Amino acid sequence: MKILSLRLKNLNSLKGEWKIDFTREPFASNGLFAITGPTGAGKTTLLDAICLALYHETPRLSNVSQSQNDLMTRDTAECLAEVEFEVKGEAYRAFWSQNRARNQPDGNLQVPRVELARCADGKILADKVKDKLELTATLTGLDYGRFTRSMLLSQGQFAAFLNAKPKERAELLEELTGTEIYGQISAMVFEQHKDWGYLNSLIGSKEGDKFRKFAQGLTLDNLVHLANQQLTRLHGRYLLQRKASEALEVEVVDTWQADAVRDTRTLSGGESFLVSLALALALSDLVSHKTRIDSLFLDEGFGTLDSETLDTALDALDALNASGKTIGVISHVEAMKERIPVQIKVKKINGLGYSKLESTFAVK
Amino acid sequence: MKILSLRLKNLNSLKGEWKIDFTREPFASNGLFAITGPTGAGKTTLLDAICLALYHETPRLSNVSQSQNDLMTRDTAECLAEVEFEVKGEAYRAFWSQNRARNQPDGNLQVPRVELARCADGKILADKVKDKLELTATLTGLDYGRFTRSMLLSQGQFAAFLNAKPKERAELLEELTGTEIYGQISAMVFEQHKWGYLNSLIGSKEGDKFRKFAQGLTLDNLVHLANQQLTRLHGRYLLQRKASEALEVEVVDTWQADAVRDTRTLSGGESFLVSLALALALSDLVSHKTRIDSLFLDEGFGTLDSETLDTALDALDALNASGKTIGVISHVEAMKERIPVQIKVKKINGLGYSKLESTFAVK
Amino acid sequence: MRILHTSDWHLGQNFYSKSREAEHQAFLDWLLETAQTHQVDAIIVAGDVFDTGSPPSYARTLYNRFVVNLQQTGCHLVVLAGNHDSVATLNESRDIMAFLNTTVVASAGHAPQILPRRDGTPGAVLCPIPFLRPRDIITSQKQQHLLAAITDYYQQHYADACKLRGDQPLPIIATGHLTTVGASKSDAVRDIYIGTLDAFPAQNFPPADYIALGHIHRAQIIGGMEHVRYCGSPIPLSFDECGKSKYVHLVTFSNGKLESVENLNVPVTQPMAVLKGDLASITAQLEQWRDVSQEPPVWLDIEITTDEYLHDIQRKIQALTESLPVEVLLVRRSREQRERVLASRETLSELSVEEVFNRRLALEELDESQQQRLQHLFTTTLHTLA
Amino acid sequence: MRILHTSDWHLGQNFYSKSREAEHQAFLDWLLETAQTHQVDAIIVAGDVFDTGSPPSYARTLYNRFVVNLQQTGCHLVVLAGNHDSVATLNESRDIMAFLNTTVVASAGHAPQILPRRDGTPGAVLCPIPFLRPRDIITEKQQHLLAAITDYYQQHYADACKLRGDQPLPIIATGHLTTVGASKSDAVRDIYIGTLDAFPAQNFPPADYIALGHIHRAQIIGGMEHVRYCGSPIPLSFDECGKSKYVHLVTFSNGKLESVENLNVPVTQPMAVLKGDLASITAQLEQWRDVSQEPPVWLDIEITTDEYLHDIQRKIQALTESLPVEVLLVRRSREQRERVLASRETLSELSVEEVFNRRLALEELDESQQQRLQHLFTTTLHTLA
Ligand SMILES: Nc1ncnc2c1ncn2[C@@H]1O[C@H](COP(=O)(O)OP(=O)(O)OP(O)(O)=S)[C@@H](O)[C@H]1O
Ligand SMILES: Nc1ncnc2c1ncn2[C@@H]1O[C@H](COP(=O)(O)OP(=O)(O)OP(O)(O)=S)[C@@H](O)[C@H]1O
Ligand SMILES: [Mg+2]
Ligand SMILES: [Mg+2]
Ligand SMILES: [Mn+2]
Ligand SMILES: [Mn+2]
Ligand SMILES: [Mn+2]
Ligand SMILES: [Mn+2]
Repeated sequence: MKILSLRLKNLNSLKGEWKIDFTREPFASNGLFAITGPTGAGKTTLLDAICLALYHETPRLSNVSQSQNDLMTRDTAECLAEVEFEVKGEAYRAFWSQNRARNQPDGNLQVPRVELARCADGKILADKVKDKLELTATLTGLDYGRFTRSMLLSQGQFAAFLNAKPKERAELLEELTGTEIYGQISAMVFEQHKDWGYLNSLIGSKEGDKFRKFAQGLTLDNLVHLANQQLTRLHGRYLLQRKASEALEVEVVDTWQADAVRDTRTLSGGESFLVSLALALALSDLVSHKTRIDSLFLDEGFGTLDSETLDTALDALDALNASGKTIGVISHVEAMKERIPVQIKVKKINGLGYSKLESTFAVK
Repeated sequence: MKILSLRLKNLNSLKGEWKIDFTREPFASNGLFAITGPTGAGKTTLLDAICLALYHETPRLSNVSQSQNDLMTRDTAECLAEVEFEVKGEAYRAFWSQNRARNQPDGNLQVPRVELARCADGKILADKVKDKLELTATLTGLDYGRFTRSMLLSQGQFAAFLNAKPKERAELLEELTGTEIYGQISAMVFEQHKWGYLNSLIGSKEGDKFRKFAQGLTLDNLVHLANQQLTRLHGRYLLQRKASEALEVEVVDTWQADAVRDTRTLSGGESFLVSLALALALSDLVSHKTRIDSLFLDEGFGTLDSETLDTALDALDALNASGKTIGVISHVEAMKERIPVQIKVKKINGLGYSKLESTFAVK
Repeated sequence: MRILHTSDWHLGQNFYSKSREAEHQAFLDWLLETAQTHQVDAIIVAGDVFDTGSPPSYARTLYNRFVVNLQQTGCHLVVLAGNHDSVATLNESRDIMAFLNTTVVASAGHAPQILPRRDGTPGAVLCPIPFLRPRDIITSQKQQHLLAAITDYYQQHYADACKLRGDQPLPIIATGHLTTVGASKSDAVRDIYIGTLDAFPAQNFPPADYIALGHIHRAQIIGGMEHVRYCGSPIPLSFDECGKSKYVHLVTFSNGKLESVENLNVPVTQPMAVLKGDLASITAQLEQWRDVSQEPPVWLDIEITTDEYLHDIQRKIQALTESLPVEVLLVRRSREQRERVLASRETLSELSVEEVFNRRLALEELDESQQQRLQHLFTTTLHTLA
Repeated sequence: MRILHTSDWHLGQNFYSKSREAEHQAFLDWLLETAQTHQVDAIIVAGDVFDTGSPPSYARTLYNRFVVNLQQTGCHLVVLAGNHDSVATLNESRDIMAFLNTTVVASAGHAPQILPRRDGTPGAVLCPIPFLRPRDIITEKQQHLLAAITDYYQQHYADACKLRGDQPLPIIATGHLTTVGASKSDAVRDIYIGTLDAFPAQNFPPADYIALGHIHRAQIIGGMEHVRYCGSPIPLSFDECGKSKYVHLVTFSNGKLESVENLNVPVTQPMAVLKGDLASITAQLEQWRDVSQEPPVWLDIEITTDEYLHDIQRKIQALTESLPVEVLLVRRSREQRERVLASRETLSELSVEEVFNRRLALEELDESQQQRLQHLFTTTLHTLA
């Protein structure tokens, strides 16, 4: 699961039709890039295009139906988002368009049309919102809930994976590593016991659960090790630690006190942003057989950090520039525009109300 | 509903006997103050001390009980929060506590030993969590779900009043103006009609329709006040009441030929500015029933860039000539010189604890 | 001695996502060569140098480049702090600007100093008064309070300058940055002192030889007295400010008294227009630029007084403005419309239940029978329940 | 001619919510009077002047006051840019410092310039090399960037050698990078974290002096006496003693290097690190039981043993009531936290038996139980494989 390109048209204050491509020359080299602009320029629109083209939804507007399309640009006839994404060497593309009636800037909102092609053999795979949604959920493995948990941390909700409930975290770790055989092995021991006395008690093997919980705990321990490797540069005070409970759950260790452990819902706003950024960057660097999270986009949390903490965290952000992953950060802060070389700049056009990107990304 | 003082003890990372009083010298003069410190210093702790002492809760921590007292400071045997608040001319003093087992830094948590009294009498109004909760819900008028959208906007949730569902907004407008007699009038017309001209115009079933009209009028006054505030902060948007039976506001975009769109399509910084304007208009509202005097912001100023933050901060100086005790919280370095009256929070040497001032310790 | 007087530069201002760097660069070049030619000894910027408190990089580039090119002339720049300028940013670089014949006064309470003339002679004495905050002049503490505070501050500093003048008749030039009673106010002017003292009477000013003021972006004389004078911005900082009345004031003193106040105008480098009325009036005014070759396009805005806004108006204005060298900035509706939209406090705690009933009848188009039959049916039934 | 060479000031550094303003003010006063006394002709700061990219107000106050008090001497300050220093802030005030006998360089690509001595005679030339960004110089990867830095240095030494003509002018070079065999500390952030690990000393061009600094402890690279570090003039991260803080007064002779005098910087605020168990902590606290020192020395208690679980900070504060010391930290030690890795690639290729092996490792297995339970597991995989 990686993002190759992104094509949108009249999605928000971005009028016209634009296309960015992460396999072109500015993005393939560095990997880490930024999206920089003033307040209200159109920065979150380029992530809502991804969420719209994949899951028919954006984190602000919960539906874009026949009724209530609050997305499309004022006095325009139509909109379309279209993403290209690669999973396991297969380069699919998704599509989402909607027209008003008779090309009028005010009319009846018609029915959206969707594609979800394969684009290698050029075949189509869906034509309805149900078929497209279940095919992408079984194709990438990421539902919309898990997408906002892992691959896209939206604005104001960076703590979706750190402060999750245990069942959502369990579903995400179950999707990263396919652990059906760990339940399958721990299914037959319920009958091979019915020595198998001590083994079926140690390896809890009733319906294929406790062994699978052990596999999830091991994946979480590897993830927490990677997270502390990332976190020792960003904020050196805390450390993640998979706590001892029957439900898999992490908590933070405050090294500045004795070693006193406490849960993640007691951190600050800026500290919680740093811990959640560390956890997301660990989840990017983790490798597995089932699904892989290569692309990663995150909205602004950097305003919550003050000056020196922002300097430390942004100096520690350059370690990914020597990688092949496409981490795409988004903020407006004046420190970020010089610390990061490869940028997407969003400019408002003269206070008319619309906006535009840099001139390469125009579809012409 | 006005916060007079606030006294806390060992709450999150403060570890002391701190007490601030908003009727002393540096606060009664200006009104608008700020709480300034570095990252992780303890700024939101003073802000959830009041919601702990009033509603036994916190925007982060849902339950604070004998099970899982997650806030009380490490290597500490006790914690207490206590707020003084006035309403309709008279004062009250809410109180909350906790102890460990045997005054030891580890042990079993106990019963929180909560109380609520009235000042100038010493009369203990309540002693249990249920009786104190219903007593403050009928005393101040507003419970926790309205407190975290009218009087205190927590960190990251500044849009609790702008982006609310219509029933919560309806409950808050029902609490600001008592529309009980507005229901009695058009309940009578449901029976006095046997004429239907009145029972079509203000024609209700159980008095609700006339109350809907009174709510629409109160909200239209509130939206007028909000646009008066908003014309300085961000001049692009305006608020207006929707043409619908449910009380919903939405934004007129003055730049794009006054095109009208809803509030859940604004930006992050723009949504902060509109919600700040609306919350400031809610303080300048006046009624015969539970007016909102104090106001505490938490964050949002990081979402504004520099050339918007300066305009918003220059528009914030308009309340130094007021009696409202609006207090703001941020860490942004542009704010430490704009605002003269400040509460500074310091970290003591990187031990992990913190302390704020010398004039605020009780001893 | 000949000084120059200017104010309200607003460097690094954001004007509807347009940078004013070219106009400020041309004006600073022009001011350099003009102050060299007319043999000026001190330039006085009386406030609002930078637009924000954290200006961009190119604004600080402009201001540093201007100060470093000033050294070849031998002048002596004086920079004050308006109501936009951050205090600490100027107070850091105060001591390092003092080594470049440049005095920067931002806080309140500087001792009045003595300007040199271009040959080192002690020419004039000035009272550096920046925009006074309402906290560094007032005690712990309304309108008369702040007015008397500013008044005795001015009287105190003028007294100290009169004492420092001594036997030798030298002009004392008071400075300032505030608004007065005869003020042609505008839109770029953020309103200072919004809670108290919305104006300042001109007769409270002490009798100095010249009083160089700021904060009003149009050249104006305050209360008839010539020696008290705004100088205004050197470029249009809004749309209501006309592009011709953009003056710098060359002030020539003589023998301790004021002699000449010459208003020399700044040449335009970026014209801007305002277009009001109906749509056909907009077309008629757009017919002006129908043929002229104009290399920097004229940033005009559209105000539409009628109700033609609600259609696809930006389509129409854009399709009109294809062929012209224009580059329209914005298409807003009207200020004068939004002046009249305030025909509506009057909260419902004051407003009686019959008045809420009266606001209900006003939304209907009921006649005098229904305004008396339905009213009398209502107005008795209040007491029959309550 | 005489230069003073110092580096790595880190002005406005935040050191566990303590400001180092008094120590920097004392050091800058001392450097002014030393530059007056020892008849120096230039001062060179090789990078890391400011700690952050948006330093506080008092840091810029300190730096401006130092530059303006330098004007009453006839000296000449040269300021480089480290890995901490923001580029555009230094580039804004580039030419307004040139009117104060002060030159700053932040970007890459300045032409090497001559220096005057205190009587206007051209004394030496220098090729100013700041911290080169990995986006600035370039257009496997490690030898690519290594060769890029190498040919950059060769190019600028070639241009400086061409600029010197046939005149007695020594070449001084600058730098802010890490090299092979470097006493790295914890204040030192890591540069080129994906590409390089160090820089070979033989890749430097030959010159009369090569003034570097990134590492905050004074040392010599290899054996080349003309190539020296200077390190910070104050302690920065508790790993540095209060004796190795030197400023190198370098004097030249007729076009070649003559002497590098290591005059030391006096201490104003001392530090102290305390390791071991609590009784050895008390025994190390014994050495302050009587002495009256007016600036309290900042402690860093580090516990090595398993006394971490007890109420440490109350006990340590109750100890440190009487003696006039001041505590900044109580921690489990780094040497404890060095070996807490004890590991781990992934579970992707990792077999279910190795998952089962990690299950058994938490148990109390015997050689029966590692062969009765293990044989039951290894069969039941291949009853289903
Ligand atoms: N239908 C629409 N047509 C045109 N513009 C719209 C429409 N809906 C919203 N907008 C505006 O589009 C702008 C872009 O908002 P965003 O892209 O979310 O802001 P942003 O880029 O995230 O900047 P931040 O997050 O505040 S720093 C907002 O100012 C909206 O008011
Ligand atoms: N029971 C506790 N024991 C020790 N430390 C605690 C406890 N509860 C909270 N803290 C710490 O107290 C610190 C202060 O947290 P907050 O006050 O919520 O953050 P803050 O002041 O809002 O910082 P901001 O919002 O980023 S400016 C955090 O770093 C917490 O880890
Ligand atoms: Mg956004
Ligand atoms: Mg907070
Ligand atoms: Mn002005
Ligand atoms: Mn002004
Ligand atoms: Mn360094
Ligand atoms: Mn360095």
